[PDB]
Amino acid sequence: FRKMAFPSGKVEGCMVQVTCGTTTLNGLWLDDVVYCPRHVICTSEDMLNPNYEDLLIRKSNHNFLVQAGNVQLRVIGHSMQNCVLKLKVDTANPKTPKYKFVRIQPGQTFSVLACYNGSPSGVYQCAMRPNFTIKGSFLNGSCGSVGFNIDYDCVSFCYMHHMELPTGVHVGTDLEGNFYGPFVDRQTAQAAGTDTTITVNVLAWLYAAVINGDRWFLNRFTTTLNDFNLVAMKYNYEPLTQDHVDILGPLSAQTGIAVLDMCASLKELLQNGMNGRTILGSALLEDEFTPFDVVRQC
Amino acid sequence: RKMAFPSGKVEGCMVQVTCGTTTLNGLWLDDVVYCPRHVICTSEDMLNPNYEDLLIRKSNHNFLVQAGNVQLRVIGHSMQNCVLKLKVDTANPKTPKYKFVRIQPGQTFSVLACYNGSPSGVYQCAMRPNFTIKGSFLNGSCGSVGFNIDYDCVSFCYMHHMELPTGVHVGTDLEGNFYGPFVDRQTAQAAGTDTTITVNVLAWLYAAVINGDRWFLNRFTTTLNDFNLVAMKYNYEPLTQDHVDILGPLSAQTGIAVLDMCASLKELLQNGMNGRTILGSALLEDEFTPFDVVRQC
Ligand SMILES: CNC(=O)[C@H]1C[C@H](n2c(-c3cncc4ccccc34)nc3cccc(C(=O)N[C@@H](C)c4ccc5ccccc5c4)c32)C1
Ligand SMILES: CNC(=O)[C@H]1C[C@H](n2c(-c3cncc4ccccc34)nc3cccc(C(=O)N[C@@H](C)c4ccc5ccccc5c4)c32)C1
Repeated sequence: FRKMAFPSGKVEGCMVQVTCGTTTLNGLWLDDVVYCPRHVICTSEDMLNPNYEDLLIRKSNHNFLVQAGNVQLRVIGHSMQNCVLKLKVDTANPKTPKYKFVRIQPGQTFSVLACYNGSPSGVYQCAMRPNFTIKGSFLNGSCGSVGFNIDYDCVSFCYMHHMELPTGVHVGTDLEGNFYGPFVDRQTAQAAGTDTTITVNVLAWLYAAVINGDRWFLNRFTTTLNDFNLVAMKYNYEPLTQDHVDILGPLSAQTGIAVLDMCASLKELLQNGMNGRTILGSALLEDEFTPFDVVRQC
Repeated sequence: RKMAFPSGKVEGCMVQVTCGTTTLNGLWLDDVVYCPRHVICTSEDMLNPNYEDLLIRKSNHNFLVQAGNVQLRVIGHSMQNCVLKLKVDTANPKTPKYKFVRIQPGQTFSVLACYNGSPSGVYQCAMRPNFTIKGSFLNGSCGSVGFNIDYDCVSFCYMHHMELPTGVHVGTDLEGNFYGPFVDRQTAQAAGTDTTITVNVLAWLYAAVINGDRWFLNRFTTTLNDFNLVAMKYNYEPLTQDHVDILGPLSAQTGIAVLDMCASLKELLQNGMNGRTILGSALLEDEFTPFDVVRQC
């Protein structure tokens, strides 16, 4: 068991560099459109109360320098969609994969291709936190890097990176430019809400531990769904819904362990800790593997 | 984060190789496909295989190689060590700049896990001091490769051959030399006792201070010999002078001397973490090299 990302090649051939004035960041080149954060047009002095419509009307196509590897792309038009800028270019990307845009829910996971100056540096896995932030690894220059899944040769783009908050977590938009969570591309006092643990993912990971041969944390108890939730919330765990229970069904069938019986085991693990032991290499309960991820990998 | 190299340059080299009823993955570079030589073996062959004799009984047509939906005609075969080299009639147009390198225990690399010639996922792994890797691999993953990248050049370092009883994984370099005292034969084999990669734990503590985790720093310093005494005691690898120099940059970037950090690790080893965490971990992480920290940070 490992945090497995998707193979990044299909996304690597879409990464470009976008420069506007003194600002350079990453863009996503699909067909004849380059997508990037609309704050590329801002000078940081603009960031307290930016009027993006007023800022954008003053720009010409040639104010945007887009470079794909060694070749310059010619911008022939531009438009704003929510908080994403769409730069129409003269050339369509011949490496455009089969793709779609998907807005994900808190708890969903995806791979991130971290990029600087249009060139990929690394790939890793992470999750939409319940507070709509992601715990990424991003440095100055990484704005415009994207997150994606690739189930069955279709790239589903779900995240574009915009900002790092004071607590060091990361926020961005879907590829239609709508922010995840209550955040805005503006220098305001916005702070992440208190984060909670993604309960349905912890349960999926415990099922993965059972598949790989550990049973030490099981017990003879069960629980009602409401009693579990009353307990779980006292540990800042997210409520478990009947939807989550249904989604865990396949893992329950494979292991012979009823979902509410695994909930009874999680209750005891939160009460007892791990007693010097580890589960799948970890001394903490892991919440960034979804039920789908466990089935994919195991 | 545990960060892998972008895998695009390698994805274009993965193919499917079938021999008899056995299917696994191959690496297609120019006009040669590389794969584990045990592809030629049946279950009964593995009890005592004579690979030279088993290979002389195969012909080119016994090897079915498929690059996606396109069949590649094998025109020759040979063994190097434990790697089979299938010469094919078409050079891979997607061959990257590459080298075959052999890595040392403690070094890390990315694994592109592959089934039926099709890349499934990518993750970061380290070569343990006992020469195993703690990967995740299912039936069909043999022939998946490990690699590093430096400025356009892919350094291939690992090809997957086997899984041991404890669930860890063993393989060869791309010249077919096994990592560790392992053989591609059906016989009793087991992972040896493993140790913690000290220089990597120190690199990860430096990454922690770069990210604002400082609670484990203290006023104390130590010497190489004092520290290696406690390292021995806790099943850590000895720290050498080369390790201290390899941590040189991080020591300046952070302005914290290596022997100053060692005094922190000493205290973490002796008294534990006291309910606290470092970079989101309740354990001391040893699968990040000093280079890995520099590259990511
Ligand atoms: C408070 N900023 C933010 O967290 C945003 C802006 C930061 N950044 C990053 C970046 C992306 N990941 C993590 C980072 C960590 C440290 C420093 C920078 C980053 N890579 C960048 C590449 C180009 C430009 C910027 C940048 O700095 N742009 C300027 C005009 C700016 C200033 C204030 C902003 C406030 C709110 C929203 C957008 C704002 C934008 C970039 C991210
Ligand atoms: C002692 N096996 C091993 O650790 C590996 C060899 C196995 N495997 C894998 C594979 C690779 N990762 C993890 C696995 C976990 C469970 C099952 C299979 C795997 N994917 C395979 C794809 C094709 C063939 C085999 C296979 O099984 N081949 C047969 C001829 C075989 C039999 C005995 C062997 C003994 C020693 C070495 C190689 C041996 C090889 C494959 C198991």
